[PDB]
Amino acid sequence: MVSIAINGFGRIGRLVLRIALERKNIDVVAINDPFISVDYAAYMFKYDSTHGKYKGEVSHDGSNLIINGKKVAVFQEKDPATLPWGKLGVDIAVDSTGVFKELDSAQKHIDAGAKKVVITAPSKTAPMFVVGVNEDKYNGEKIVSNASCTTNCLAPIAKIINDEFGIEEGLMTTVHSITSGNIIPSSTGAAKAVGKVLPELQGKLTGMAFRVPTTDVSVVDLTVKLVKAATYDEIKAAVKKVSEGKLKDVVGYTEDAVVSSDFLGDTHSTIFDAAAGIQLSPKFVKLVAWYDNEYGYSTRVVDLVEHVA
Amino acid sequence: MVSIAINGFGRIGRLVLRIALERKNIDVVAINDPFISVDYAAYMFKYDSTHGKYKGEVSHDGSNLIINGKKVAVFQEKDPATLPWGKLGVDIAVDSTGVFKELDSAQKHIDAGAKKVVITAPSKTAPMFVVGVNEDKYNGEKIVSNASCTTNCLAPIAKIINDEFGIEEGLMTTVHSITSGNIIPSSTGAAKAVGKVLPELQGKLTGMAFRVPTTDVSVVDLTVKLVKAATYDEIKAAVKKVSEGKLKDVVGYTEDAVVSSDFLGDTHSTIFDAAAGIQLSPKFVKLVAWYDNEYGYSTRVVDLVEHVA
Repeated sequence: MVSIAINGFGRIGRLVLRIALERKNIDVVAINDPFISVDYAAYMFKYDSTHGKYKGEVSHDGSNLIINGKKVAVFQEKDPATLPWGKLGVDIAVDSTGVFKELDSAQKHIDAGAKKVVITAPSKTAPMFVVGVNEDKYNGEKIVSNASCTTNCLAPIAKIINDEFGIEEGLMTTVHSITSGNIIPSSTGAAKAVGKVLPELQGKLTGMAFRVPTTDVSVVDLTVKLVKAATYDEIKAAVKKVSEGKLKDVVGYTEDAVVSSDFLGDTHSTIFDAAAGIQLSPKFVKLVAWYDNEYGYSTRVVDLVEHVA
Repeated sequence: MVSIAINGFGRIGRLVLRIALERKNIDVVAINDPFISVDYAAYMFKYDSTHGKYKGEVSHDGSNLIINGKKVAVFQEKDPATLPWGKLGVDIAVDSTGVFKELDSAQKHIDAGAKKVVITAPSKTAPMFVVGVNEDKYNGEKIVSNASCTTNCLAPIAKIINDEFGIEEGLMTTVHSITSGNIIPSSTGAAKAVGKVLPELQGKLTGMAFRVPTTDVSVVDLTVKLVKAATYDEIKAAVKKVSEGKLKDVVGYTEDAVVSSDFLGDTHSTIFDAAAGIQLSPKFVKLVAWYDNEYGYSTRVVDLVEHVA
């Protein structure tokens, strides 16, 4: 019931396509990428060095991708503005190129005839949304952002903790392998971004990052100062509750001794790790949450697409 | 002047020998390891898969190890109590086996004739000392511990910060490769151990660890709540001063963008990373510090040996 077109056939674009093709109420009408041919696009989608071999059947006709009998238009336009989104009746253009992430730039998909646009990356200007955090604040805007995979791991946890105990302020560290033998620090805006999806925490969270050479699963290390005193059991219970409710598929929860790889391909946005965390005092605790670098995030991009539809 | 025997010929024991052999006032009279022969010990010391090919000349006579002329007796006793420490006039027995780390167990070396014992590992009973934190508090105790490499990295930092701004409480995370494709969480008493060498901080520090498949350099991520407000520059200035003075070789300081491997073989106990840390508010900051898994620690072991002599 919702027509979409995916711009960019990279790790994200391809995974979004895979997920979308499974949504009964979505109809992928096109994909675009100026750096590859239809033949190469078909080959990559089928034998994906990143996401593995596509179980379905794929082929093409030098003009359209044929997935399980479903034809998907393919273009190679370097400027989204020249795309036949209008002629194709594109309700939502999903841009996973990371180059048309602002309002002005992402506007092209609108000019081309696309009703709305969803940016699969954090934006400085477009309104950001995190499923399970503030997708309910969507007020019909035409161009939205889904933030980053890191922010999508942190934000839901920040929400749960702030709603139940309150967060005076927090400092995060994410140990990740987001796109050898080294631990490499860098800055990250993922923590500050939470302030964009949770206005009440604006200016109350920030952090940094350590890149490590591991499989495609990263982790969030959040050290927060609580408003109200709490025991670790109350904190666990608060998260666990949310993981059993409506946000069942977004917020994960475990109490086992895990290894990052255990979550490869997991679709939750964040998986709370009860055992990994530790509390020093009633108002000072370190919380841990895992996240696949792309599966949870990509599943949320499609969720956001259907929500804005 | 100072005669020492080294128990255990593993990673640490061998590095301790290399370093001890270079101290002008240390006389290495023996080593003990029940799991290897003199032939194997010699071959491993010269062709060390962990510390590289030993520069000096090494051979043996089936009884002693011969390094650059200097002769070192070799034994293979499973019970340190049967060792000839008294006969050889051993002043300090360095136990790097991690099997005699308590007062009752380490007591065996004393029973054998050694005047004192230095455990190259944290102990629940033996008093611990960290060069740069509380070695001056040594009071002639006969059995001491040098804590761990993680504690030797964190403690010096904790002291500097506590002395200048005061630490209300802190939570640490160490991303380390301490002895594939996985990030693995686990508990650690390394942070809590700071409370032993800095009683004023008892119960005010703890944390956890993440194991990663990287080279032999780890890092401590310290999120701390300060007593007195401070700017990141005052913090940087405070650590920098200490790294320029008497603790020059214990506390390192840098402001460059680094990768863990840049510190392989570094002998400081800790290298403060100004650029990697980040401050959220006047009394809530995240500090980062690097440490080679063995070089700084093994150097301290010898520093402590000469100090307690």
